[PDB]
Amino acid sequence: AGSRLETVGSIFSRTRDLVRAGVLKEKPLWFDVYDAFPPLREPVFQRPRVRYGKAKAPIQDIWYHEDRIRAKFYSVYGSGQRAFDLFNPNFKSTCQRFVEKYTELQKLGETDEEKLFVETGKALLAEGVILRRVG
Amino acid sequence: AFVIPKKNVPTSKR
Amino acid sequence: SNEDLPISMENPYKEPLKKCILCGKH
Amino acid sequence: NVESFASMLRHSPLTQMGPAKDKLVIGRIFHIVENDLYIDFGGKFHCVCRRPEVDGEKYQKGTRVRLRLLDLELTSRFLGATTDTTVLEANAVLLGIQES
Amino acid sequence: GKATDRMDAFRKAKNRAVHHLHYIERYEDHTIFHDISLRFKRTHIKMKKQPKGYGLRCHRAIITICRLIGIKDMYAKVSGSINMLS
Amino acid sequence: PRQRAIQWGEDGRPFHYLFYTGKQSYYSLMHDVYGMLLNLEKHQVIGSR
Amino acid sequence: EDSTDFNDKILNEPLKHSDFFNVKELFSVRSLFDARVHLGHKAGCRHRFMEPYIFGSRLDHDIIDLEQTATHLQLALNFTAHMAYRKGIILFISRNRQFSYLIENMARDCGEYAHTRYFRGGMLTNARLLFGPTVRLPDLIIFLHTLNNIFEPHVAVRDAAKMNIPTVGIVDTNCNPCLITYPVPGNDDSPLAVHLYCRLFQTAITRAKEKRQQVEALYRLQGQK
Ligand code: FES
Ligand SMILES: [Mg+2]
Repeated sequence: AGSRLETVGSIFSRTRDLVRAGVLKEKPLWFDVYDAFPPLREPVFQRPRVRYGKAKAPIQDIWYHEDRIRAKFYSVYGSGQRAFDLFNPNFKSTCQRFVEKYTELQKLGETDEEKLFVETGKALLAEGVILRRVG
Repeated sequence: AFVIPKKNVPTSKR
Repeated sequence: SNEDLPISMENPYKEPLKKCILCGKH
Repeated sequence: NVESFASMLRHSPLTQMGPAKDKLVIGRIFHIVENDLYIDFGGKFHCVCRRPEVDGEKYQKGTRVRLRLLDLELTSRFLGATTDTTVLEANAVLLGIQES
Repeated sequence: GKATDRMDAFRKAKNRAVHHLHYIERYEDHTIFHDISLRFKRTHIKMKKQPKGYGLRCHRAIITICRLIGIKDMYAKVSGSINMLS
Repeated sequence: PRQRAIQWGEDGRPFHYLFYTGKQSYYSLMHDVYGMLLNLEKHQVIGSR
Repeated sequence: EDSTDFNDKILNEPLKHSDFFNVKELFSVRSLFDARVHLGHKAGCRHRFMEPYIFGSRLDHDIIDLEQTATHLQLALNFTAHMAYRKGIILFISRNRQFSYLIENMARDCGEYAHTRYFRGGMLTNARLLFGPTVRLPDLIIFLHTLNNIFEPHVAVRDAAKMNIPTVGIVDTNCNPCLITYPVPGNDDSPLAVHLYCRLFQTAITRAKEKRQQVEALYRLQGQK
């Protein structure tokens, strides 16, 4: 026979109970595999509800400490003419190079952003990086 | 049990 | 543990609110 | 010493790009229909750009071109909708051909 | 089952029901595991677990369904709308 | 009338990978023409009705 | 007398090992990351039932957690191999027209079946009328894309559950995984991601079918002598 009640239980619980009750003479080919290696969640039908009141989704915004540096760099300098190559997994943009250098100068012991930010730009100019400010 | 009159051999019989 | 997990901040890229041409004028 | 997923995400080039608006990226033409060029730049979705008139002949399947990204995914919610309507394509402006 | 003729309606309903079977957990193969109170739309059903020998003291339709399930002892009171489909 | 042959064997496995569409012949032809166009793209009347 | 021994040595033996087909070696978290499997849709497209699988939102773009993807994919590839080893009919279903040609080739190459076309009403629940009284339905259905072309669940997901057919499915952040037996959270849009799924499922099926032939042959050679 089989049960076409897809909203009651799962395909496993329905098959298990019908084979157990003697309705299904033979277990289906997939049953023994599911029983041995079941899924993390039993596939039971659930109804999606909208969130009312103060219910909010727990998904959090992904931020990092260097986003603060990246934001200031893009504001002061903007996206350089150098184009991002997202196909290369190890591509380092001018902004990332700035972040890396800025992070190194912070290890020295500078505790102020203004001075530390200005010093970072100078180091790159010495290395030959082109830093055209928006101004 | 009330026996529903059962169907004969399919008349269409394609 | 690990140091690469996301931290909790306020959107650092958030742009300043737009102001009308008469914002701050009598 | 196996790299965790969080480590990969933090260092991924897409993460360090940050906001995508007005970011110059390099894409590759993978499909061409008439004058429509379907360009992949490394995001979830491709962008569709019209064949530039100045040098249309040059733009062929596999050509690497310079784009200015506007949005990674064109989505919006219209009156009465419970979820966004997604076009399943990115928004970008085709600047030209990348030459090394 | 729906049909212009009553015989066709009987057949369609009978053959379709066996493809939409539930499995009911019976306590000791004669009653329910616990008392169930439920409202389906406007119909209220209050069922009580009972000892052996109590019999089926419920709505005639529930008696019919219980015999098909195999429940021998139960009490049930149906309130609200007495719609057969509900 | 021309009749289609049995589409599955004794084991029950259909013989065509597009059997479960119901139009294996039509969709197999559709697949073939699409494939030819792909290869052609990668490489690059009055009497007949 | 011989049937029980045959079944134990062949059908029941593989079910006693955690990774009989060694599918764990087919993929790593790095390989999944390089295929952009973690890239989900924008947060406004998010399905409520996909929240447990989302690592976070990066500038309003949901990032799928690849550490859960790996565990979910391991179970899906394991289940697929065991079904192919057991000579089960595997049907690939997808309505993404960018990948219809790729998916139809992958099915033909691994000796399985593909349905990338408009799904006509009753293909699964009314098969005996559509195909014939003795038609055998699929034993496993793998959804490479679980949404139809109006961004709603593919009808076959519901109908597969009605027919008690287990389903494997790539579920993006806008998909509903509640009825998919073995959901695999991942990007279903990027060609690199879809090309990886096809390579992984084609390999697992091919590996399992060959293992079934090797095990049967050894049992037969030993049986004679
Ligand atoms: S925005 Fe108009 S008064 Fe400030
Ligand atoms: Mg998607």
